[PDB]
Amino acid sequence: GVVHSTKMHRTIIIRRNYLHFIKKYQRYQKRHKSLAVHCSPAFDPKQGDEVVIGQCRPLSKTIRYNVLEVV
Amino acid sequence: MRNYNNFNRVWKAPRRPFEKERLDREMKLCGQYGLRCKREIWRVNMTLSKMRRTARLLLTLPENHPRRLLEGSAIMRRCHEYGFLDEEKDKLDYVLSLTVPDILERRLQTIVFKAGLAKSVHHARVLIQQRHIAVAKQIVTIPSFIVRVSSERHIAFADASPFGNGRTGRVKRVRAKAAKRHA
Amino acid sequence: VFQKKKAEVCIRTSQFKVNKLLNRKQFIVEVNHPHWCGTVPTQLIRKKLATLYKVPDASQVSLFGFKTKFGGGKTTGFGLIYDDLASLKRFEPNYRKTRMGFGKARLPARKSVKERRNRNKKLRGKAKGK
Amino acid sequence: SLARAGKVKNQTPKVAKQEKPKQPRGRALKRLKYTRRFLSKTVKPGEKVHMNKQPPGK
Amino acid sequence: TKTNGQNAARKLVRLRCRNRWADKGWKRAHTFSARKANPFGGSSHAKGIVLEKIGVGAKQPNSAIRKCVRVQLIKNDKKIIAFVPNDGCLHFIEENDEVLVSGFGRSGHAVGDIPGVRFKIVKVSNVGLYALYRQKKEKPR
RNA sequence: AUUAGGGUUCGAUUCCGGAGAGGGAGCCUGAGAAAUAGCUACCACUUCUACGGAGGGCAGCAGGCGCGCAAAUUGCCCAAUGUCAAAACAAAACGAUGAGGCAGCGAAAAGAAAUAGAGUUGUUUGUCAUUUCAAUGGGGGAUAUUUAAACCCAUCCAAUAUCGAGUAACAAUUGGAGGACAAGUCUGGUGCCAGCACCCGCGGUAAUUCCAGCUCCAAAAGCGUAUAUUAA
Ligand SMILES: [K+]
Ligand SMILES: [K+]
Ligand SMILES: [K+]
Ligand SMILES: [Mg+2]
Ligand SMILES: [Mg+2]
Ligand SMILES: [Mg+2]
Ligand SMILES: [Mg+2]
Ligand SMILES: [Mg+2]
Ligand SMILES: [Mg+2]
Ligand SMILES: [Mg+2]
Ligand SMILES: [Mg+2]
Ligand code: NA
Repeated sequence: GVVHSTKMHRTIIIRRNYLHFIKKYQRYQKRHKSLAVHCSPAFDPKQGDEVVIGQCRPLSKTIRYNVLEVV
Repeated sequence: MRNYNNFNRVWKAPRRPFEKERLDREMKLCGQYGLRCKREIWRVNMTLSKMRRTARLLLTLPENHPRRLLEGSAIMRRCHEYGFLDEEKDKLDYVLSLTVPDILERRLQTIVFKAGLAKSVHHARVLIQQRHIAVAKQIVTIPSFIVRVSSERHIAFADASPFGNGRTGRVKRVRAKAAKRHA
Repeated sequence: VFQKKKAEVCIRTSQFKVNKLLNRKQFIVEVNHPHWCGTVPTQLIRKKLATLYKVPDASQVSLFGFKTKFGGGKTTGFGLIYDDLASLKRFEPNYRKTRMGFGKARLPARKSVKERRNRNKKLRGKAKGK
Repeated sequence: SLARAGKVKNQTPKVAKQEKPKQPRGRALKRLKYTRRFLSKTVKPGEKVHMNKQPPGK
Repeated sequence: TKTNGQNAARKLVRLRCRNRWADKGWKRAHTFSARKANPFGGSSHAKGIVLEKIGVGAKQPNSAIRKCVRVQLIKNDKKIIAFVPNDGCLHFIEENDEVLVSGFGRSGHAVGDIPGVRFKIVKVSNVGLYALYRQKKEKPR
């Protein structure tokens, strides 16, 4: 995903942008899905950076992923 | 409730209820083949429509398609054994040219009438429904029984019928019983 | 033409199998009765099958499920031949044994049993089952 | 003005239906119609056929 | 003219959703105002009590009196007018009679020259009105 | 379901997943319950009482009563299919089971199929009046067969020995005949009345449309109508 917000402490919001195919009209439409991700202090990502996230156990009421690498 | 026995329909009514040409053609067929109603003609129409739809779908596919090969072989075989198609023609496009009379010829009533076990097509239906015709030593009572080419030869009078190896029917049985009562 | 002839019954067995677990031989019995008025009695079929298979006693053969073919002339059913009448009585179901004449007496009505049990469900010892 | 209901039905003189022999019922009726329309009447094509033609009147 | 983009599916979905409401049949089917205003409440038939018998003048160019009954439905207590569908059949209907009324055949629309009648009597006193007309049944009591 | 295709509509309902046991809540036991043919309490309703007390929970099965346009037996059985169990079967010695199966009711729906067939004679055919001749069901039975037992079906009406159509009275219906839409300038009634007519229209006296008779048409053991929904 891409980093969307870095205003929490040790937590970032990432955006997954994709296109959804509507069958009837044979055309796509752009959609997104925000995700709360825990960012370890080993990384310093900025808004707009591209990150890889791996699923882990629930760390909070919304966090289920951990940042593994910043691209 | 919790019954999984399947059942479907076999006939469909025409889109336009009153067409002079369609009614005249259906009356032609009914009179020619001795049919109780138009529902038999509509059943034959539905079978023809299903066969032609399958043939069209297969002909759309390329020749080397395994599905086309297998299903075309199956439909060729079915047409040839049931006598709808002549054995000389073996292409998948000859199923599309099938007509209602082609199947109506194969009915047991028409087959009996043509073979001569009955003097008329209305006599043949009565003969079949009265347990007098046996196909390959098995009594057949259903006029719409579609006869295979291999089973055509074995059609004859039933061994249990009075017109065969069976005992005399009611007219003779009742007359004999009345004679015994008198004597 | 019809030629009068004495009714003849021909027995034939198919899908024969012998299992030593139940001490019996199972097979499908098909009977041909060309000129026969009605349906072949199971007792007569049993006697003919016993004679055909040379079993010492005709009551150690158990036949059931006879269906008459449409148009007549044939019926088909299932049959078992037990090693002995003791094996037949031990392993045969109660309704088949009742058909053969060895069955147990019919139990009382299940409705009455249910009412008796439900009445006993409110009682302590020696007051129930009196 | 509901007092005139049923006027014509009550004023119609009752005529009983004539008793006719029973017609064929099954495929025999189809046979009758086929022989009557396509076998017995062999009228040439191009001439209108009248399934119910009536004696002249008025 | 319309949109022809490869990724314009959202625009086309919104356009169709907006424009489907202009279809009178679609809007009537998907809105509860018609069902609320329908005396039958979406039912094919409805049972009522014959309040009174009236005669409705046919609209021009026709000229006749049509035999109708003002009835009150037993499930909504709503007053409706129902046409009696044959001749002399109004004599089969008395006041405070237990009647079954169906639609007229145009799905809530007035039928024929009768001005504002969209219902017709099919049964009276648990006996078919047409059966009574054809004399195949007799009205109880 | 319907649809050339694309679609449109439906899914309380057999299998799967969820939820609930009048309503809320709380709980105990237990591997597992926030269980309800467990418990506790409130709130609705209720039942008994000897007035002190004591009860209830069919959205299990059958069956009531309401409510509606609208939906079956207080049946039989565990024979099968499964479940639980301390349990093969059998032997003084047959575990429960409205789960489930079986029948009753049941023109929701689906399949097959009757209501006659061959002739004679008169009146190219055909028709009609005769005159035959067999055949076969519906049905009635059974040595029986089926079935847990019944019941259907199938089988048969001698194997020595088994009943039965002629108005084959064992008698088809429901809608129609102005157009759309198959089929009457027919004959009586009626006269802008009664009515009919989805729509267009018909009825104001020589009605192709109403109320009837006769005739014809369409589908047919079915055929109308209403309201949805798909196609159009
Ligand atoms: K049932
Ligand atoms: K109270
Ligand atoms: K119940
Ligand atoms: Mg609901
Ligand atoms: Mg629960
Ligand atoms: Mg309740
Ligand atoms: Mg609870
Ligand atoms: Mg309960
Ligand atoms: Mg409670
Ligand atoms: Mg009849
Ligand atoms: Mg209509
Ligand atoms: Na379920």
